[PDB]
Amino acid sequence: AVMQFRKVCNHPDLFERADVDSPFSFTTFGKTTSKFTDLIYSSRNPIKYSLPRLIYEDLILPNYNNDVDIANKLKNVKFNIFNPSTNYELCLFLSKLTGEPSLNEFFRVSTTPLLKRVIERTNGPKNTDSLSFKTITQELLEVTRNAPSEGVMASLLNVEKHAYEREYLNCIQRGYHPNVSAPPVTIEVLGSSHVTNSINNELFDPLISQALSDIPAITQYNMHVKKGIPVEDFPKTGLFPEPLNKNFSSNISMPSMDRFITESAKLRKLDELLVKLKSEGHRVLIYFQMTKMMDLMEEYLTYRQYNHIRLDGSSKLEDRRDLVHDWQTNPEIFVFLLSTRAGGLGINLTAADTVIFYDSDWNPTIDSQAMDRAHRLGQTRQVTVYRLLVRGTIEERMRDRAKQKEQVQQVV
Amino acid sequence: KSLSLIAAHSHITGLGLDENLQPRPTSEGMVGQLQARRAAGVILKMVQNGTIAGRAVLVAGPPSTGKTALAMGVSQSLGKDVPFTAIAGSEIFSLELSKTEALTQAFRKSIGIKIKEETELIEGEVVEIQIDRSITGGHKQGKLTIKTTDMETIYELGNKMIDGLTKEKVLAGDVISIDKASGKITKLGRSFARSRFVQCPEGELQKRKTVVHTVSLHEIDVINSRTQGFLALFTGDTGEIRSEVRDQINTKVAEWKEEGKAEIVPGVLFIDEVHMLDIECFSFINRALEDEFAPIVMMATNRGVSKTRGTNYKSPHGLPLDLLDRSIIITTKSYNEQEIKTILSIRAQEEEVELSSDALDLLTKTGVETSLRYSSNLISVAQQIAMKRKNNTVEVEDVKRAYLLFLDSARSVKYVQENESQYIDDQGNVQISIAK
Amino acid sequence: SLIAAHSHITGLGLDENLQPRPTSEGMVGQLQARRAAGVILKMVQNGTIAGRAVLVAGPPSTGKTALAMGVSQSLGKDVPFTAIAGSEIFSLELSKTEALTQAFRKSIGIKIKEETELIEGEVVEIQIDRSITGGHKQGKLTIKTTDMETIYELGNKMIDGLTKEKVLAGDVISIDKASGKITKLGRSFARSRDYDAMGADTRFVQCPEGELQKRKTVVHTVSLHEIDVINSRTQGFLALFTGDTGEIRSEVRDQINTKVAEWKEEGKAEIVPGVLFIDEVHMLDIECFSFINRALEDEFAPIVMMATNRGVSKTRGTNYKSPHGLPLDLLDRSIIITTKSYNEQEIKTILSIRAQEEEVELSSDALDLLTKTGVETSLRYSSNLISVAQQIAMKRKNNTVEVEDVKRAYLLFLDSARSVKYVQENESQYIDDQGNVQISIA
Amino acid sequence: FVKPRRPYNSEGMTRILRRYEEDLFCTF
Amino acid sequence: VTRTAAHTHIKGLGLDESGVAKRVEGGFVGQIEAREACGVIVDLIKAKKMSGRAILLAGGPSTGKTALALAISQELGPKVPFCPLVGSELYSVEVKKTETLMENFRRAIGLRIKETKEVYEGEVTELTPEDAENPLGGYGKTISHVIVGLKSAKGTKTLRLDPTIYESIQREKVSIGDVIYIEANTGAVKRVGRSDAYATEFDLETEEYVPLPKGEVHKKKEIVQDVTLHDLDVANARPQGGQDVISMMGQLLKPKKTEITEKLRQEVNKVVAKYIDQGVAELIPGVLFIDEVNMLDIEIFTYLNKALESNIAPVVVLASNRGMTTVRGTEDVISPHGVPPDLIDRLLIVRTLPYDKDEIRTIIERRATVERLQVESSALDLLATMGTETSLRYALQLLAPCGILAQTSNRKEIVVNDVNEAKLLFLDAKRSTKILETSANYL
Amino acid sequence: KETKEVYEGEVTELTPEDAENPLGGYGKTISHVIVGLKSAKGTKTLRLDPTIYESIQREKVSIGDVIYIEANTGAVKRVGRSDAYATEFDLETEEYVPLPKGEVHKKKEIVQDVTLHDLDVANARPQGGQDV
Ligand SMILES: Nc1ncnc2c1ncn2[C@@H]1O[C@H](COP(=O)(O)OP(=O)(O)O)[C@@H](O)[C@H]1O
Ligand SMILES: Nc1ncnc2c1ncn2[C@@H]1O[C@H](COP(=O)(O)OP(=O)(O)O)[C@@H](O)[C@H]1O
Ligand SMILES: Nc1ncnc2c1ncn2[C@@H]1O[C@H](COP(=O)(O)OP(=O)(O)O)[C@@H](O)[C@H]1O
Repeated sequence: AVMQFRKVCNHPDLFERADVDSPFSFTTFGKTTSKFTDLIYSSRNPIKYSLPRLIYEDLILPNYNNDVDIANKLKNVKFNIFNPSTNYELCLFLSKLTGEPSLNEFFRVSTTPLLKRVIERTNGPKNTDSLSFKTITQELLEVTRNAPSEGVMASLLNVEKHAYEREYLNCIQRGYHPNVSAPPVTIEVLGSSHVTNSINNELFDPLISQALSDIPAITQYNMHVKKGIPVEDFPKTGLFPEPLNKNFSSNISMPSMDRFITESAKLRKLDELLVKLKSEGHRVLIYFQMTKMMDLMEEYLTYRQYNHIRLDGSSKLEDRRDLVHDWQTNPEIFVFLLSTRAGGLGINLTAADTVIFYDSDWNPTIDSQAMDRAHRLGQTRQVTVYRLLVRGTIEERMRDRAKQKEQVQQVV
Repeated sequence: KSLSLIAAHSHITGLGLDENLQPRPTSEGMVGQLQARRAAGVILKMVQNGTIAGRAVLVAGPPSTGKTALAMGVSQSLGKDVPFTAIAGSEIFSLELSKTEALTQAFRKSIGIKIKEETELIEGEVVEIQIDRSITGGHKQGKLTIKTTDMETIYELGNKMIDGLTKEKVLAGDVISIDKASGKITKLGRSFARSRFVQCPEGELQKRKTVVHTVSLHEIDVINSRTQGFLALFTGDTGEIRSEVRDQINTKVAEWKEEGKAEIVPGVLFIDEVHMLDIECFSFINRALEDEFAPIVMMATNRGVSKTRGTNYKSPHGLPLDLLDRSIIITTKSYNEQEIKTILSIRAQEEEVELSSDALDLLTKTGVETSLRYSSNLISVAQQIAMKRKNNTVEVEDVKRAYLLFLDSARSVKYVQENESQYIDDQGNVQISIAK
Repeated sequence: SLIAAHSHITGLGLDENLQPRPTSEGMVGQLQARRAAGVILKMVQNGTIAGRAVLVAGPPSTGKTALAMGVSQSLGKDVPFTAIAGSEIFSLELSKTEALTQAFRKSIGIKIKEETELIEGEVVEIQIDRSITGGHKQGKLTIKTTDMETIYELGNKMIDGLTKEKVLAGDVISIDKASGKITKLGRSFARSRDYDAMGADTRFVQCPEGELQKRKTVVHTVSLHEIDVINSRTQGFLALFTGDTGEIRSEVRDQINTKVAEWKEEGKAEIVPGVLFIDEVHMLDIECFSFINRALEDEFAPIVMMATNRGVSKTRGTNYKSPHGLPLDLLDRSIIITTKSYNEQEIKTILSIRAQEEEVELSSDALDLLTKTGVETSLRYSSNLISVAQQIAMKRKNNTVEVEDVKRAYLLFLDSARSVKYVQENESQYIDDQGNVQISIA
Repeated sequence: FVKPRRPYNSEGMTRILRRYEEDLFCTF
Repeated sequence: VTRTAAHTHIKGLGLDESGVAKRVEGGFVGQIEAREACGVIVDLIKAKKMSGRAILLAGGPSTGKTALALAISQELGPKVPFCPLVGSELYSVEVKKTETLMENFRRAIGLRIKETKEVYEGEVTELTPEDAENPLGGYGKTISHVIVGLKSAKGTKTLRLDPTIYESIQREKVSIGDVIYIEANTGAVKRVGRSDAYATEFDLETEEYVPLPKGEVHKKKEIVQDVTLHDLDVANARPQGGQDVISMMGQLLKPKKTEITEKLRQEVNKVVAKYIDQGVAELIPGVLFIDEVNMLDIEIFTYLNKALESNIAPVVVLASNRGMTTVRGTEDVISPHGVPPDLIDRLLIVRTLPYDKDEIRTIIERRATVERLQVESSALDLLATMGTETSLRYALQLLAPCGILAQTSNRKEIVVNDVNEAKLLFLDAKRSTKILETSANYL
Repeated sequence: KETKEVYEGEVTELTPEDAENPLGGYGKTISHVIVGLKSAKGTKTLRLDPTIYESIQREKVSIGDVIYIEANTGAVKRVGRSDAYATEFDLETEEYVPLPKGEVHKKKEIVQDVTLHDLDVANARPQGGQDV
């Protein structure tokens, strides 16, 4: 019970570790119950809409006993009012109106899906003798494309860009992720293979999925040069909207190490003193009691990119000659991680004056020999011993028990 | 299956009737209302025969006297694979659907199409999986050793089945079900092996089983509508399905019925609190009950000679006389002290609340003197008083403590009328100052 | 930008002891109201408590919105002041409670501290590698000072900012790392063989000296509503300007409340409470008031100032009359400031301040006539007569508004009472409530 | 010690150079 | 130091283990019977066996109904989902009020899910696509597979990726030297940041430098999640999370409230019941609090009558301050508290009593303690008499101007003169009404 | 008011010049782009940026087309073939714009009158982008 209070005094995540903050995956996927590894997109919704084969084979699919194809042709081609074979006057009228140089374009536009028509559209030229001219703000918008800064008309139409750059919005952190993420509901028709191909073609349409992604660069080089395919013959790609930050690109949130630091008060005060100690151009030693505190401080110093090495009783006897020699010779070493009884006995630490005590309040005889590793001859400056812990906590009882032992061993 | 612990009508497991359509005094969680239960059994047999469509049934009576209980008994005694749409009066006032379109969708959700089809399934425990790959992976060899408790076999797999086995990773000892046509492979879990958990399948491997589907006419209406797909059954943005799709679905269902490919399963549309509809909805109900594919509509109301919505006059049950012409009315009656005591005993034994005789008598007295639902709600809130003093059985003083703690309608109305200055009136005048 | 109705007010005109001077900072008189507004201003600047409703009640043409504008001007920068009308809640794409929630959360600012790095130097070499379709862009930037030289790595946004306001390997640029902003400070090398394509008239600056990369700490304030709209969908920044944020779900709001509390705990950001000003608050339904009664009890609620000029009028959405058009639930949790009418002297110096704001030179007799006609009629009519009399005086080519210019402006332009008398004397010529008119004169 | 640089991979990608005296555009 | 706004002096109901309320505990003064009734309701919610149990808090203005509901929410804890609501919030312009009420009903029922995640994570070492034989065949993607080399701490792996997984790989801009996080449940890929094994100070993007992830590349981790039924309903209704075309286009369209069908809710209930049956999910019913319940019209009241009999409905708490007021949307029916008698019959009304002078005085004293203002006894007695004369809230909201007026005189305590000057500067409803009657121009 | 340095006219030549030391692994490492623009009462050859060649080949500028070059943005923009090249094909789509007047390089002082609502509309919807 005492050591649990000691290990909530130093860092709260010694019980459970903060993990990924991701949406709940409402998905029955392919999970393993245990030279390369094949991972395939196998995500399916747990909700299944079971449909009979009779509806799909008598109402959606065309067969000999229904008129799906006949009525589809009769509605879309034979009685279409944009057909040039039967409505050439309307096609000529609309061609004069819009300036489109093809009179079959109105038939092609009306018989294509809206997303597909968005994707396949290219900026073709229009004739001047037409009634579809350019209104003034379209002109301005199309004028201010690659116009540089310090131009009046470019900056007048870059209000959102100036608000994005002025408000420092590309380094902000994402604060909201959805609670549940789910795929679309899987429709199954048991005993039919046409429905699986149709569902796979609708869900994973190659033109639509290609437009929401991009070809790799080496693949683009291969088809452009080694296969001779021209650039305009490429599939249209890269139509996915660019997100705000790198944080807003995904709904998975990694454990932020700033949140790791700020939930422990001792680590927060240690960081806020270590910044000015590093600005002073110094060298510091920190002593610990548990190996998990050493590991968490190693993970903290990886964010701080401080030149640090760790000394512990779990390490072998050979390399204890080498970290001490490097500490005494090169000055770029900054942080020395020690245990109490690992480095406090006879270790030459004359290049140290600043020793820090993270939670070492165990025994006054063993604590008092710990800065004695650094409090020795050859020291060239003022020695300051730092001792930090949290108030109104078990350490209060541990510290005045140590002070009672200090008074007992000094009186006796 | 689809578990939820305690509800208001969870004790009702159907109408309590014998083989001769006569109601027992206490059966299936239903006591009292013998003529109403007999009439509801007659309506249940009208639904079960399935030869008569578009009949309006009105359940009218005093509030808290066996109206929604009768509909829940009808729905529980109906059995599954028969549709039972239970909508409210205010549920049809949509912002992207008209009232007639929402009423048509609620009408057509209650007519089912019964279709039986046969399918081929391969279900068993995987012994060993052996895929041989190449460097490019274009051509692959496969060996699937699968077994049931009665059989063992080994299969040569094509490239598509090898790809469908690497996707949704199957290991040794997994129990899987394979559809040969669609290629869907479902992992049922792992077999019983220590070195989630599902029993190994028995009997044949290549099985021929019959699945039974019941698809409502609204689902075929949504699917056959080319504007929106089948996802509108879940998103709910169907958006005013045109009448030509409805006529095509009706003609195709009449085609399938004559050839024996499908069956008609009529159900019940229960419009609870039907007085909230307007005169336009009432006239659409009037002309929607004379159609072939129309369910048997049950309407419940407690209004008595009230103002019809969308009109300026007063009509019986809140419904105009032409709608009442098309309806046969079931009348529910008030309860005596023994029926109220039996309802309270059933509701107490449903919520696992142990009652003493004196507490039951006190609850019966305050049920016949205030309301039945007040005494039903007092039981669960007095059991917490019983366990707050570490006692199992609810005594009389626990019911008295719950009575003084929680007010009924009459005591609250009296306390409001005695202290009318402390509350906001119709004119918005209140006094907050306790002085003067 | 232009000369508005309250453009002469810059602050409240209060000393260090919150006592109003008789004429200071463009606000004259109303000493009880101005002292009360100074108490409101100090309570907002203290920022300890939240969700206090303030009511500024009084007759028309008195200085209620003038007091609110003085409070907003004494608020200073970086404090969110939301000034809305009563009619802006009623929207076809937002509900009334959602519009009120957005108006509430526009008045709570989050002051976020950021750690950035500034890179300013002379560009040596630019290598930009792009795919054939121009989608994937990457490359290296070699930028130097008079002391240092570093080769950085570029991304897509960095290259996009590089090819805009294009730098030609010898232009001194400045790169804000956290904001991603490039400012071309000028051209230093002044290359002899320039391409004859662009207008090469760039400013000549020297190569900067010292550290190439300098750390900096910057501070910006983002309101809670902007964070809600940004986190609501994948294109929320464009919806911040088009207003196409239709009924943001409550899960976003509570998660952003938790995230803002976590930022306050981490010391990254601090909460700056502001003022929501609802002008003409009597033009709100009782649904809006019932939502406001619970929205004031939240922790993330601003200090709400409401202004209304109605007496015991009918509350909107109901059939009864209430004081100031507000129900007694809202009036219970509101703190009412009463504004009083003006005498001759206060009206005279208000007109003098409006004349010196409009750069109009009045004579003393013209100011006396304007004071008399602002006593007989309302104050706003005599204030509006000033610019008209100024234009009349400039029509006769003298830069001083005499008495006769004010007389001509009084004759040409009517007040309320004279127009009412002219209508009531000639009721046959105007269309009445029954739609009857006499167009014919014979 | 000293960390090495990240591996720069530009394979099959068009190259643009801007030097002090002259520019390049290495297309395909 | 902190921020207090009309509340947060209340930390709970202030009960003992026997359910008996003390006088001044938990920041609550008085209302012994109402607090004991709310404690019994809290025990009923903690029993987690009921559905549709609805109570009504009845009393005048400024008597502690919303305070009691917030105390219930504080006593239940943060694990129980609490959905505070206002009666005017149900009127939406995107969807009908029926759907908004059912959405708030489903928002109050939450569940704890122990979810396992299959995770591929590590540092990207290689990225080599394999081109197809015919890229312009019209059907089929440009590439066939992509080989991804992932290296973690103590282990390495190579993965041959599907093109659909490579779409989510490329969309987060993954390059060589990036620490990534592939979630096999949804196909979602999170780019953690640049690896710190290479150089750091040569970037121009303020990127995050992340060390090597410990353990194997392929992982299975159990994550405890807390979702509500409405979250699952809006996830299935607007499907985002897959790598298919509909999931990608779902994130880009404008989010709109739709009428969630009964079929989808029944399917979600079936899957949640299955999750409970395997034992990885635990159902946590919660509280839906609808303050100012008098502002619902008869349509929402009738649908509330229907929806209280559902088997999944939460515990509903209502509050009103009307005596005998006609229900909105109707013309003739006079009903108590603005609530029709059919809903009243299913309710359990809890009466909230007004306060005396001493209760008002100690409420003022405790709110001055929480607001960190010092008051003397004469000023406290003046504020108590002032609160009994006008209202409790006007004396409550005059504490902060009194503190401001004390701070402007360079004093810490609040005296009689500060209360007198705050009385003179700021007016209540009654004095402003008396100004309104005695005026010619409408004030 | 705005000041624009504008090059315009019929393209007489289009020679993307190579470098003295081309880099391996590529093709036609362009050192500069030489264009020849002819107009009324004058013609002038230009030495353009190498990056303008990708805009020329993206906008499909050929020999004999009339283009529109502004100074600081690059941004080639053809308006059509000249009227001197209108009688070599019997059937064709593109219109034949006349040969432009004035010098090839000119400074024109333009004056633009736009309301504030035009700026709000043009800033509310974004610039013409490449997203769905
Ligand atoms: N015959 C009965 N058996 C059991 N419970 C009943 C019976 N009649 C009414 N109840 C109870 O009375 C309550 C009110 O139901 P009911 O009167 O059917 O609906 P409504 O109140 O809408 O008219 C229900 O909770 C039900 O449990
Ligand atoms: N004390 C004052 N200081 C400055 N201007 C004032 C003052 N009082 C009134 N005004 C002027 O009179 C008008 C006051 O009307 P308004 O701002 O609508 O408030 P209210 O509606 O409360 O009368 C404003 O145009 C303002 O310029
Ligand atoms: N018994 C009590 N003890 C302490 N404070 C109370 C008590 N009752 C009410 N209050 C305070 O008085 C105010 C009353 O507001 P509120 O309860 O929201 O309105 P209503 O009483 O109409 O529900 C609250 O801010 C609350 O802090």
